[PDB]
Amino acid sequence: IPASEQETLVRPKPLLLKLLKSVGAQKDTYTMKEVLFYLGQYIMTKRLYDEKQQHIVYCSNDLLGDLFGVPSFSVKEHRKIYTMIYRNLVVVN
Amino acid sequence: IPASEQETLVRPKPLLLKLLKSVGAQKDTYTMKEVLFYLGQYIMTKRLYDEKQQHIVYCSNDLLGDLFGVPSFSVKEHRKIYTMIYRNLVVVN
Ligand SMILES: C[C@@H](c1ccc(Cl)cc1)n1cnc(-c2ccccc2)c1-c1c(C(=O)Nc2cccnc2N2CCC(N3CCCOC3=O)CC2)[nH]c2cc(Cl)ccc12
Ligand SMILES: C[C@@H](c1ccc(Cl)cc1)n1cnc(-c2ccccc2)c1-c1c(C(=O)Nc2cccnc2N2CCC(N3CCCOC3=O)CC2)[nH]c2cc(Cl)ccc12
Repeated sequence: IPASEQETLVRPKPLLLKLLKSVGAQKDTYTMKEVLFYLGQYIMTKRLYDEKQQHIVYCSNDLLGDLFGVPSFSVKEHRKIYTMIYRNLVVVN
Repeated sequence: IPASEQETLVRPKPLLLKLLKSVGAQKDTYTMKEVLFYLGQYIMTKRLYDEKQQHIVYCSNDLLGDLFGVPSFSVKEHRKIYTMIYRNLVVVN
């Protein structure tokens, strides 16, 4: 399917869903951009980014660290982030 | 996104949508498989397939012929069919 005519939906696993809904999300399926929107909000509101180095997220004491399995990560490393998110998506076949 | 965790939706243009709804479809977005399900039904119910050569669809006197722009096509030629369907999908970006 041509990328222009195509809408792609993902279904977060229970823990990611609870996180997304904790910042105002209502539904069960999302585009990746929508998941990123809410994850961005979560990070901002819990002030997980380092004020001095605003590209590193420190999440070791937060549920995000559980979901992602790392104590911290760089927002500049997109593919790593997508990988971490994919681990929290329901296989729908 | 891993293909297993991914649901892809398309939005039929007005004429295809009217065709899909003419055979029981209710919604505005569909997976490709869902569009194919309803197109298959349309073809069966209007008996557009050739009883003697059941792989050729004759649609020149039908709205399907307008949508697809051909007087007939083979069901064995999948990529041609997908191409014809893509012309009837709303670009959603
Ligand atoms: C391109 C984007 C990103 C997308 C995809 C990927 Cl893979 C990576 C980055 N981005 C860039 N900086 C952050 C990001 C970075 C740090 C903390 C939070 C979000 C993000 C981000 C968003 C997001 O929706 N961003 C966004 C989208 C559109 C416009 N503007 C955006 N940003 C708002 C906060 C803004 N910001 C950052 C801290 C300093 O002040 C400030 O205004 C910096 C600009 N969502 C995320 C989810 C996670 Cl897990 C991690 C990072 C993000
Ligand atoms: C794999 C499939 C197809 C998919 C994708 C693509 Cl690209 C091409 C073929 N298929 C194969 N034969 C026809 C197809 C062929 C001719 C007429 C109508 C549908 C179709 C079909 C379906 C569909 O959903 N098929 C289907 C799906 C699942 C199980 N069984 C299925 N079929 C029911 C009618 C069945 N059949 C055909 C006539 C003789 O009696 C009979 O029982 C032959 C078996 N939808 C369509 C839409 C269009 Cl525009 C054109 C053809 C089809």
